[PDB]
Amino acid sequence: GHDQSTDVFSAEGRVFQVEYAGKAVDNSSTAVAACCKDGVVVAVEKVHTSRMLEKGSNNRIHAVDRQAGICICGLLPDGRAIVSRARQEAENSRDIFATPIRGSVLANRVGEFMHAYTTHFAYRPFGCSAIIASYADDGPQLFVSDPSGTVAGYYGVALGKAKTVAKSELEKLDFSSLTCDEAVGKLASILHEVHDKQKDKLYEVEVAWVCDKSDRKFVHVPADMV
Amino acid sequence: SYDRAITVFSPDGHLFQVEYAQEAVKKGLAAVGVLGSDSVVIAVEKKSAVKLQDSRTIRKIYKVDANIYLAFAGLSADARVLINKAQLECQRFSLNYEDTMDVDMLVRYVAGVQQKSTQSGGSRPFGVATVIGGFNEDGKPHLWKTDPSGMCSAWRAVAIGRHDQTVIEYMEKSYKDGMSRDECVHFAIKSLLEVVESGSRNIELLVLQYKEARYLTEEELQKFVVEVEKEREE
Amino acid sequence: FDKYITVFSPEGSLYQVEYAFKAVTYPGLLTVAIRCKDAVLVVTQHLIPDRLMRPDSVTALYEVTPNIGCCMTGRAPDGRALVQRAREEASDYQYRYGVEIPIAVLAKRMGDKAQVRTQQAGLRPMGVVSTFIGMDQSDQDGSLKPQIYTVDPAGWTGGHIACAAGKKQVEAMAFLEKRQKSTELDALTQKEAAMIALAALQSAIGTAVKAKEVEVGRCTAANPAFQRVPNSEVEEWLTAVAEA
Amino acid sequence: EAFYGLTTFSPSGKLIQIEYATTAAGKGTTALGVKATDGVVIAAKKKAPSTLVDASSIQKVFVLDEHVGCTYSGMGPDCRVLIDSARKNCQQYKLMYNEPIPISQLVRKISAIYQEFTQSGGVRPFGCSLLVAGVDANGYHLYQVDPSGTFWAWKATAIGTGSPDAKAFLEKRYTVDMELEDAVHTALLTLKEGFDGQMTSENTQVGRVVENRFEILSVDQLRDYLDQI
Amino acid sequence: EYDRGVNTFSPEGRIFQIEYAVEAIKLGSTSLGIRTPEGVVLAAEKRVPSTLVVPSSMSKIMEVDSHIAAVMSGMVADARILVEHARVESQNHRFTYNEPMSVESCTLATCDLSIQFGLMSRPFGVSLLIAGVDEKGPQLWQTDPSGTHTRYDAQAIGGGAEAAQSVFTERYHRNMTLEEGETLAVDILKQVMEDQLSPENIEVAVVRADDGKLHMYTPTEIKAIMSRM
Amino acid sequence: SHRYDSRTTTFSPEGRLYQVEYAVEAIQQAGTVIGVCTKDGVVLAGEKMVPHPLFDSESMQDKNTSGEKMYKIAEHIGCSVAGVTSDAYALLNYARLSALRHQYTFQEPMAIEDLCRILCDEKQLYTQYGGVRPYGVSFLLVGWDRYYGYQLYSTEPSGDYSAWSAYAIGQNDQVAHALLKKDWHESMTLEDGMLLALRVLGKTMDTAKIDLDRVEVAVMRKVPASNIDQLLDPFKHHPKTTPRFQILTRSELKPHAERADQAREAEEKAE
Amino acid sequence: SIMAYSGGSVMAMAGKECFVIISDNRLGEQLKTISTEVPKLHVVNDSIVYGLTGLRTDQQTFANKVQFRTEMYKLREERDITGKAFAAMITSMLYEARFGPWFVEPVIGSIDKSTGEVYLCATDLIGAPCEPEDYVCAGTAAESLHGMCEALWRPGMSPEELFEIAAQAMLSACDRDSLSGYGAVAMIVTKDKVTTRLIKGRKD
Amino acid sequence: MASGGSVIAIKYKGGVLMAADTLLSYGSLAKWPNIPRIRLLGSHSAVCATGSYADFQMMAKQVEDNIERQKMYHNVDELSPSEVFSYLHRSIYQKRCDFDPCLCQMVFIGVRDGETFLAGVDDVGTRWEDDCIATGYGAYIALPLLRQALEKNPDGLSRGEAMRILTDCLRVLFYRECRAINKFQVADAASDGVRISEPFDVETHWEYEGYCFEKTAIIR
Repeated sequence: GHDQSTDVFSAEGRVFQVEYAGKAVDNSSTAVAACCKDGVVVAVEKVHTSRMLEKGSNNRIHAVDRQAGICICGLLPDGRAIVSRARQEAENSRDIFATPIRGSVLANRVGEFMHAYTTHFAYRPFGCSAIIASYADDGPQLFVSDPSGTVAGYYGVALGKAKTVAKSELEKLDFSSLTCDEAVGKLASILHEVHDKQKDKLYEVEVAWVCDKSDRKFVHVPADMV
Repeated sequence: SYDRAITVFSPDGHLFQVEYAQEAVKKGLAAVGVLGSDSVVIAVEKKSAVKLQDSRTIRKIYKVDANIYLAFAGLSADARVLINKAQLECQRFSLNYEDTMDVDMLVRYVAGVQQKSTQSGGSRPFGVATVIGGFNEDGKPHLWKTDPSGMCSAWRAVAIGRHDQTVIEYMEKSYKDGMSRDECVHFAIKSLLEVVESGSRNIELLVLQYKEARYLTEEELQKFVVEVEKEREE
Repeated sequence: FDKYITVFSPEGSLYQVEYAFKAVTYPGLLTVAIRCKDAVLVVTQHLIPDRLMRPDSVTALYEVTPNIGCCMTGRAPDGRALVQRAREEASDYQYRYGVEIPIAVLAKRMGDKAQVRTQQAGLRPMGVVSTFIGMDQSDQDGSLKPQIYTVDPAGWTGGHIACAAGKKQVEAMAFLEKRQKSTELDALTQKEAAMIALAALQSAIGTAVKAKEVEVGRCTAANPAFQRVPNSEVEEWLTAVAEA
Repeated sequence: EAFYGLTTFSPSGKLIQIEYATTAAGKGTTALGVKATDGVVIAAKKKAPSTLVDASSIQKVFVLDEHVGCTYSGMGPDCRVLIDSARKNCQQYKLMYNEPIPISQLVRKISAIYQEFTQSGGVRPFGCSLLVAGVDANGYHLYQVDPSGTFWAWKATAIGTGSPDAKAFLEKRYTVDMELEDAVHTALLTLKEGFDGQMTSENTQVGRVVENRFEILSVDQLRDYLDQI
Repeated sequence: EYDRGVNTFSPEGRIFQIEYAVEAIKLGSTSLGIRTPEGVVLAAEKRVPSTLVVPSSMSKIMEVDSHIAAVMSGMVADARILVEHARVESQNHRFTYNEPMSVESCTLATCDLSIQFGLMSRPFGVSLLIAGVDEKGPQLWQTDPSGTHTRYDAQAIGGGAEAAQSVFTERYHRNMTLEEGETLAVDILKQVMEDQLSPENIEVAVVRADDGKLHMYTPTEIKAIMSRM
Repeated sequence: SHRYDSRTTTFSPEGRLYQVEYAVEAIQQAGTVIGVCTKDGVVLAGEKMVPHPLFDSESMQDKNTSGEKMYKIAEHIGCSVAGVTSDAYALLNYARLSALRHQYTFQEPMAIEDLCRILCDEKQLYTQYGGVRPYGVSFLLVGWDRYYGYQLYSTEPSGDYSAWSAYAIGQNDQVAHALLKKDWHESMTLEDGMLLALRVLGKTMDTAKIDLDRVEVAVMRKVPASNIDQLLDPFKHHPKTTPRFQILTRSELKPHAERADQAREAEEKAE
Repeated sequence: SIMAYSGGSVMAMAGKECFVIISDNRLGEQLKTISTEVPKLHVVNDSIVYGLTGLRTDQQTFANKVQFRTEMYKLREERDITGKAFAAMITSMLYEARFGPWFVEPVIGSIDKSTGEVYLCATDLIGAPCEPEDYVCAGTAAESLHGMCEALWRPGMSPEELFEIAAQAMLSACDRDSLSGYGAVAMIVTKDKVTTRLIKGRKD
Repeated sequence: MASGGSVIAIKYKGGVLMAADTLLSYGSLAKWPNIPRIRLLGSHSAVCATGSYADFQMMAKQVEDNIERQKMYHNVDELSPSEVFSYLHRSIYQKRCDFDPCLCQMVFIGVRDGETFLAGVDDVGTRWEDDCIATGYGAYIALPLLRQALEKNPDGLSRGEAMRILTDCLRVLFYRECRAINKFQVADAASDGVRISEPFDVETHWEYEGYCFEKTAIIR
């Protein structure tokens, strides 16, 4: 009975319903992201169940503002809830403060929102990690908010089922030197290596960036660079 | 507000909280209603007569409006609430419609409050059945029953509380239409004594005629208990 | 039945509050705070095992107001949430009274907030120990004295001369008690203090620390605003510890 | 958002959560109070977990208003809730009647808050007892309030850990003649009975009701009383 | 039985309280409905618990409006609630659009009240049949506790329903007269009732296509049906 | 959180409400209270708890408004409670406001039976709505109104209430009832009722003599009216007598307790 | 004016260990007299008496609110309210209604039963107190009553001397006010004794 | 109470032109003569208001945002001009229903796929579409002239003819509208989207012989 509600600590001060939501994210399709000096690139492997989807279906990458986006990893519907909240924060920043939301701020807001659903018996934690990619006045930034609401900045990041491998491949990259052009290639390449073929037979790799070439607008990358 | 769902269906279609309210009404004191030509008779069991309860007359048949009277079985305090609501409804009604409330209208209101409480989150059902009796403003007499499910029904005679169904089986056999006042009171006393022990200090009995409601004095009642207990030997 | 909700056990204890205290140590990080005659320091571990994580992005130190820092130790996002609440509390207070919230009041209000989570069911206590540091003006002379107030998940608020929270908070404390029998800690200098703090951290975690594995926050009578101490200066203290 | 009650009757008729809260409230450190002909004294141990706690910052005795004070045992932060409310009530009363709240009314107000947390939904009861000491038109007073919300006027008593023994020792030494110098002396002597280690003006706090006011002794004033025991 | 909250799905994709509310409708007295081009017929076993009951008072068929009738099975008091809402809705429709509500629109608005449970503690343990005549001619619908209406040509609800869906499958054609319908109705009730079918034991009504009005058969007129069989 | 709801307002399988049954158990643990309704007044005699020598008085200025067992609800209404004391004070305050709201609205004393219904409605509520526990309290109310004279009701945690000529709540109520049965009659003076109240109370708590320390007595009786201020409202009628709730000091009660030792000595002679 | 509609005047004055409070007796609707037997004094307890003036319905309503408050006070607190509390209370009540006021103007006299300190307090309709040492007053005849009390009142009068100047003042002033009169009722309040007196006045 | 004066607009073959002075006044006071009163909305539309600039600014922000967010958040085509105009009109109406009116008259232009759109909306939610539109004194002074140019060229105006007639009206507004300045911008909506011109002035004539001192003198 220690593990049925997120309002409860176990005897070791764990919150199991959060660890469990965590597992939802780890059993999900893989995402990676890299924060360069010219921008952020985020890529994610969409696993279809049907051969008959439209290309575009179940986008896991959403813009949240002109300069920021969120790639979701885990339960896509839960993520669209976060994406909606991120968008409300971004709008608020523009409407009240007349400034684009800084990325650290956006990720904090996202984290606070996710964390809130780990405190109260009536809601459950979200089953998704959000990767936030911003390029506002704070510069290129890449955060991840996990279901606990813990938020961390990264140079590069990998989530989902192939996360342990994808991290090994992301460690081979030189983040000080790497550019958004190169990264679209590398990050996509990485998701092709770590994809398991005999399990998940149907897959595209969705990529998005926000960078100096995109006029610091967060956008899917044209499907010529992939 | 606390709004958990208290009354819920169990697997075999049943609403346990309503079955258990009904169990609380089978533990309650008997009450009996009889409908004659020009009279309704409501009679109820009293708990006994310990030398300690106030020798000032406390009625266990309640007046709801001038024309309407209500006995109950089950939880006293639930009943008291229902009755207050019923009282207050009959006034609301006068006040809105000038006319006095038909009995059936009052009964339906009460039964709806009962039903409403089997479906409101936060609340258990009233554990109360009622017998309600009276005359409309047209000289027609009525007698109703509500149970805790909120179901009402008109009867020619009826019983509620302990051994309701023993008493109702009895009454099915005997009961004739178009009884007189005095045959009604007799029939009611007779019917109650199927389950109550003496007829001494443990029967209150109310007689309703168009525009006139009158409780038997303990003396008038005892002429009827002898006239009846002498007819039970045979 | 009592282990999972905020009711009393038969021994008169609140399990969920005790377990919230274990959430404080679970991460494995230690924090130490210490006041000297004209400053207060808080040192917390800052462990970035992931080579790819961006060190400047993760922190357990937070400005609450310009004159109050805090260090949260425990479940990080719960700390972040308390900080938000602190911030709100501090800002509502400035609006209502026209003055910056004194740190002992802020602590007290955050203890009230925690206490509530231990008495109203179905709210999870935040599994952190909050450590606010700041200066505090005295009514006699107007001089600023340094303060360290903790708040714990039960809502127990306290002022301290030095304090540790987190993993090995006991061996850190034991070290500072021991160093408090030698010296008088409120007559020290910001250097001698930081040395003690850092040495206590080192003793407890059984290792020598490098500068980038800690993060240090400070308020001083001279400059009362709460400031992250730059690494150059933490390196120099850590050098001063390994030597003497 | 939890609205069901946590404190409920049990088949013997007991309200067990309240017994447990009462257990919690006798696990504090000792506090005690002594009423005298011309005042009241309340006194508590401040047993600080470590020497690194700034003992100035630990408050076991509290002003609620100019004329009334309290101390407490059991869970500190629960008590902080009561004290905040009691302070408000003292002030609401002055705002209304422009006189100080009589202790009797104050304690009934506290009692009531405790009772709400024994019945209201979602909450557990308070795990602390209070002593409240004060002075009004009816004179000096000293009351104990428990988590049941029950309260008692006393001439002397003690709540917290060493309390059965502290009460026993107050029964002997208490006299209805007592003046306040002797009351303090007795209070401090009673603490000292069950005190592990030296008593200091650091690890003890003392409040007195004298004349028409309640005051927490300074460390200076308390040191003069602790040099005579 | 409070183990599973009321909004819970079973592993087969059914909401448990709905499946249970349905189970309660199989304990009910049999009711039935037959669409004909001349009109609709509703008939109900009254299932009175005593000869002492006044049978008009246990009315399993209810005027919703001049042109719509309903007949319940299951928890009668629950049915009174739905029919009150239907009545109100049908009348709001006349008010607002100065014309009689369609039968489907009415059934919808009665299901619109049955969705509401989490508001209502539980579902209504009631199935209605709602016969009526509007512009599209005679119609018969069924509400369930799900809130799912379903137009039918003939239907039963109640303990009867399974035995009565046998008989419809054999003897019901889309083209019968109102008298052959009355007859098939009453036949079915004779066969599935516990008691002996008598003119007070049942309730029969029709909404005639020609006038579009609803007639409740008196005991007399129900004998006139039993006559020819 | 719903897994931990104890479902206080549910029925149990025999149509019992367990929380109300167990509140009653809590009341049968409490200090006994006896009430005796004469025609010269009503008497409440209650068992106080054992008086530790360190108890103080609250030194209240009005001696008749409250004691340990007995409280005044209004000039004409007193009560005594058994059961969870703090619940009592919640209700008592409610009864006080109610009686004074009645007086606000009508400018006459509330009748005892209406005060009583109000009180018990407040209790019934908690047995039906709200998912919390019931008030674990039983009153004996007493008072005087022009409708019925001296009355004495008793309430239960279910919200039921009953009128009595005499009654007992608390510890050995069954035993005390049986003893009032035998010795109550319709034509008692106040002194006779005070005696009966003490003989029974002393018989239930198993004492040779009555232990003045462990007993409180209150009396509700009519006394001459003093503050007829008639120039101040000329048309207002002021009755010659008015009800008074009185709690007996230890001294006013000493005689009546001696006089009940003497009728406990003169009942062990026949044996 | 709404404050003058019902007519009536009240006045209280202090002496040595006593006060007098006095009202006229009239109740009007403007110039229509409805009753000549409506003294406006209320007795709270042995040591406090107050009078209200202003719209009669509000006098009634507010006096009833005051009697709820005071009787409740006395039960909760187990003592009599004192005039300072009493007046604070009133002031509080009137100020609750600051934005939609009770059209009354209370005049409170009280005497500490021990000391013999005497406390008078009159308030405006939103509850601003006026706690002079001499005399307070309110109502339709209030200008004239200040006239008279200024003139006649002196420190340290005894119950009797104080009664005479209260009555002469109330009557002289009421004889110049159309809306106040029909003689007066007066309560003289000492430590030991309350004395009420109905005083003969003009019938105009 | 910063307020903007007339706006005028006209459809030509190919597009729409809208023109306005760059001036905000405060009562009679000419306060800021360098205010870009025309504002682009989305990729195909522009809007300009007469009346309360503050209302305008809040309304135009609401609409700009709605447009941008609808498009950034859903993979949908930007709103057309009629759709934006619809939105703005319903927005303005809702405000008149709350007694919180947006106290401007606005002209709205837009082009998408060589379909052009020109409409006017007013504080109360009146709306209308025409081949020319004006607000403020534009509506009294310039509309008659613009209307006259569309009667005479029923085949549509060219851009040059349209700009010739717009300019004629600006000049007239300059002469007869008190709160005006001779500094204008003109938005041009066409296929390509909307451009706002740099501010420009029109030539004025003041040397009619009848304006001379001797003639206009009141006393000889």
